[PDB]
Amino acid sequence: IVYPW
Amino acid sequence: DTQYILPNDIGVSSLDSREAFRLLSPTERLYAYHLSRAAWYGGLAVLLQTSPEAPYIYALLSRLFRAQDPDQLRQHALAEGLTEEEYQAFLVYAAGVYSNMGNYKSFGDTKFVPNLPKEKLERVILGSEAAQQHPEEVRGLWQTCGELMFSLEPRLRHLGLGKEGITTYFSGNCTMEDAKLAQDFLDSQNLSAYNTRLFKEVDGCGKPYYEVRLASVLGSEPSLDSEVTSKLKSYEFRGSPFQVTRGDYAPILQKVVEQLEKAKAYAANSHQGQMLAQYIESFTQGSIEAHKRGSRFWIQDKGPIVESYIGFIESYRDPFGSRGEFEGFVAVVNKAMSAKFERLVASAEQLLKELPWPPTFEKDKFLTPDFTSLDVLTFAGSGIPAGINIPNYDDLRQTEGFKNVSLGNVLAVAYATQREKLTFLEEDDKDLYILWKGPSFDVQVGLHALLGHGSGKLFVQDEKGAFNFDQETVINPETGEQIQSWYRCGETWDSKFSTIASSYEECRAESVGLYLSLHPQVLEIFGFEGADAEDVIYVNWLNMVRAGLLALEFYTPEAFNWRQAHMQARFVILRVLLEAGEGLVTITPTTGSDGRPDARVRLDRSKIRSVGKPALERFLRRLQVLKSTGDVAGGRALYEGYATVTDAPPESFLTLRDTVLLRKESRKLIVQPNTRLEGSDVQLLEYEASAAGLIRSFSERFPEDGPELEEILTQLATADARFW
Ligand SMILES: [K+]
Ligand SMILES: [Mg+2]
Ligand SMILES: [Mg+2]
Ligand SMILES: [Zn+2]
Repeated sequence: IVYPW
Repeated sequence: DTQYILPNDIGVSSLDSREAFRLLSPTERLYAYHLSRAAWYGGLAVLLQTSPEAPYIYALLSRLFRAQDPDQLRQHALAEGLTEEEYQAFLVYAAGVYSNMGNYKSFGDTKFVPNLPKEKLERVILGSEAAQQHPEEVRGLWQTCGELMFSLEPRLRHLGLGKEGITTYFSGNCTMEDAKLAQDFLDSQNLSAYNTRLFKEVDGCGKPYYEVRLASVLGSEPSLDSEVTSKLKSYEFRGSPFQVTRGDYAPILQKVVEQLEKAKAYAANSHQGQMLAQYIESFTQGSIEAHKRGSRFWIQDKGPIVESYIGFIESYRDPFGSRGEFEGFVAVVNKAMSAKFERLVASAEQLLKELPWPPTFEKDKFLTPDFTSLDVLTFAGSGIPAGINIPNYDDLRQTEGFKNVSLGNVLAVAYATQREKLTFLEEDDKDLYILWKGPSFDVQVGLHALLGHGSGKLFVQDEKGAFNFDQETVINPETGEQIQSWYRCGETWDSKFSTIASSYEECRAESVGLYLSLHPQVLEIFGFEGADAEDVIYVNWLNMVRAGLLALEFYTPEAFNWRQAHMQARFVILRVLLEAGEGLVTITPTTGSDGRPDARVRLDRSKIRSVGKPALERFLRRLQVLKSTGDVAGGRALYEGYATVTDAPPESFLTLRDTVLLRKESRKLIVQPNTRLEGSDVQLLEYEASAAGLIRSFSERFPEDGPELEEILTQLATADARFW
């Protein structure tokens, strides 16, 4: 999936 | 400062890719070249997945910046009666549309408009060089997208279903009820929704007609494939008429497969060749299964030098939460920064036992995952994440494996902040934040992907009465009973939980990150020992608690809706820690030095292990239990309980929200380089870290078929214009 900054 | 607009002084940072590209061999560079072109081509489709006027806006800006560069256009705009401040407001808007692939923020789902008078922008565009060369096409575009470019009507401000917001995944008249009905039709016919859009039309009688359109190059004409062509017919589901068609984004995806076939020649091995072969079949026919077979080969290609992935992957911007947005990236492996993540993989199996749930709720086999740190050369789409856990296919993660990726040169961009804008923190905690926010972020990323998204067992019943677990011996740790709920055939994670599926999982992953950041063995992997090992813990928790308060920016009280999955996930964790109480975390509204309403965040360092750890231990267990059994009714009851935003004492979050918005800072824009082909050698083109720099990177992005890509976007938008 995704992990943002 | 103001909502729905982008600040002139907004931060812009260029992506650093010079050194990574320099390590590539001539063959690998040609491989990365065509893959980049394929990605940038497919990234244009995000415009069609954003808003009705988004393709027109891109087309107008593209033509405009082709005839006159930002410096040439400045001389024109200022001679037309625009101030330097107003012209910069247009450059920032143009750079925003480019960076988001649409006039809606990828991180917030909010519309942004140009911060200048519409009457002044009209005199510039109609008097531009592009207007003197092609008058009919420029005046046509401005007539169509001019009104919607500035319109901040209440129904146009946010992305969503119904008359509340705007979405192009569905037609204008679609509601949440239509989206759920469609999902049942897709589950029944065993067809994925990642590359599909739903359209609802009515006849003279009034009966709604549902059309599920697959994304593919080929259209209604017969093809060699029998997989998807067997589905290209009319249906009748629960009385409602259903038509399954394809050919969505056909001319654009056509550009993509052309670059994928060229990239096949420079494939490092047979795995990459078969991988690209299935992606081509997936984008031409409209088969997700083909894309799954390609993704299967992609996982088998372990430790490449040029890592890449493409297609309709993530499902965040879909208001229902099952439809995927097109993205694609090309990156170079970084052996130095990848060293630390490989050690975590070595002891990953060991750390899984530390998780607060029985081994009956964990995967049967531990498949050795690949965790690498990459330097991004290209990342098309709405935005750039910091880390990814791909593929998203639940079946592949339980029998084949998955890949964890940490975008290295993107983290360096984030690691930049002055202590002036570090809001909602005491000056004592400000220093501790800056010194450790960097290093502690690497820890959180690793656990979020490897031990967060990587953990979890989904209970599935076969077509026959056969489970993938032992019903006779598996006991629910919360109720004490045996399992009475599970996943069926066709039902996926996004299928049942839908609107909360994304945020629910990110929260379950973020919690694992906080829970396992206490473990000294994990801190040693990143080289953190003693007092420093305790400091990275406090900050990792301090940043989380602060982020929970800052998350109120991404919540809309009038609709009672969260617009960002990760931010909602961090507000929930904050609420869990508040639920424990005992002075662990407090949010006190104060007064800023500027004489404006402000708040402060206190986190007791000592009560983290004695109060916080047991709190997450209960919460993580309740999350995993309701997830593994597919207990959606219980899952929503739990999650939407902590996600409830109210003005209840002593926190008063609704009042705090106006403080968060008053002191908010806009997200940075990121400029990506371009790869150029010089017949023999591949060169790297870099750009200025500014609004004008970002515009130039897109003006040189499509040298060959620039004006052609504009006409395609105009065509596809005009065809579906009746839907909105
Ligand atoms: K989702
Ligand atoms: Mg709508
Ligand atoms: Mg963006
Ligand atoms: Zn994530």
